[PDB]
Amino acid sequence: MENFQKVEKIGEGTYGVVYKARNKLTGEVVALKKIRLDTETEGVPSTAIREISLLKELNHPNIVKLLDVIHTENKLYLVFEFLHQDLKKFMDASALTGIPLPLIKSYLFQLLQGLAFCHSHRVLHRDLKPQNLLINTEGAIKLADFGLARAFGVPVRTYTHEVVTLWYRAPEILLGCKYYSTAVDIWSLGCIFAEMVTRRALFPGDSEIDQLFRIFRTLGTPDEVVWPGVTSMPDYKPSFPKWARQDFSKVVPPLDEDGRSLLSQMLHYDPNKRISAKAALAHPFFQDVTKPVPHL
Amino acid sequence: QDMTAFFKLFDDDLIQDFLWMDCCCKIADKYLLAMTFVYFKRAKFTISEHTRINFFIALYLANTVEEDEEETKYEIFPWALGKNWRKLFPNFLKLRDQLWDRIDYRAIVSRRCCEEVMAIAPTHYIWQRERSV
Repeated sequence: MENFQKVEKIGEGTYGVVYKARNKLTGEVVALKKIRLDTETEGVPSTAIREISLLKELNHPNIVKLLDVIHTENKLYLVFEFLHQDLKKFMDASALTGIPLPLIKSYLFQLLQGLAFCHSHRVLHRDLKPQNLLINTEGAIKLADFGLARAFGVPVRTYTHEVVTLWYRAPEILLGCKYYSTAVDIWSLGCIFAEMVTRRALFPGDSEIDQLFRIFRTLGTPDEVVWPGVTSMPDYKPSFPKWARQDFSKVVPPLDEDGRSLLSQMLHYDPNKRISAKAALAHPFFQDVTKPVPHL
Repeated sequence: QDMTAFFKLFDDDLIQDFLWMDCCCKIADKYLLAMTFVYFKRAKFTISEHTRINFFIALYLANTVEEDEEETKYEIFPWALGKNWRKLFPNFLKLRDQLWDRIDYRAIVSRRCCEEVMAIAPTHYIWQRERSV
């Protein structure tokens, strides 16, 4: 309870129930995330443990701040800083008008900063999608929902492939080759980058094989001259329909030269050749970058 | 070396049997066995609190944090609770959550900290539990 009262319910999903709560007397708004305890055990889910443990050691202006953890035997509340809305709702709200390129460049810049911070601290987010990206009224965007996030410093750990909704899942994970690392997060941002320009999902697949097929028609069917070990991959099939690569204005018309360049680098099939967040921050696509204010 | 109070647990009979059971080191890796010591010091456990149940809840917490393969760590439930583990593990997990609260939710252990606590006594056999493929 304390000073704060729930003012409205933001959303309710598998993660739990997220409320918008505010304080009288001072005027502090916070996001109150109630965690759904396990069925058999009534214990804290592994996702909540990882999210809280990771966000407690991660402090960055482009990463959502964990304020406090209310821990009682029956309930578990997560107090986050409040932001206006997620990126997806903003893209849907701008679907007909369009998002100005300086704002797109700004968002991508900040996202790459926060992602670079996570990667330097040996942390994978693994769930980069527009609804997990929160924005405010003053032009800032932050990474949120670290439920599927984890550290990768410790060697030979077991990993999973249920990482993110298919639309933003890297082709390395789709082909079942697990051992993946930082590159998959970059891929997601690459997809989100395109979705910010055209206000339309780049690879809208309904299954793993469909997701792969859409990625193929857009970027060309991978061979071993572009991806050295693509044919020896567990879920690779020789019956793959071969498509040629498309030109990047037939893919994303409003971009400029440096724009297609960066997007082409972020969507590299080979994870070893895919750009890092740090190297992306030094790309010639963040030269006149500024921090415009969005109209919400 | 605080580690002495960590090493007494690994002279226990049923503990050694638990290690012997985990051949592939799926839940009792050297890094995991290092993280549970980190948890012990972070919780500021007294010599009094170096129980077997605290070792198991700390190990389970370590698996919860660093291992995505969620099902193998369930093998911990019998050794800590007995043959009636199927009706004793919610309380075990409650104790894990209590330990997680006690360490102020700093369940994340960097590799550097693991190498530091594995450097005090490289002689001990628990650090040769390497895992491969």
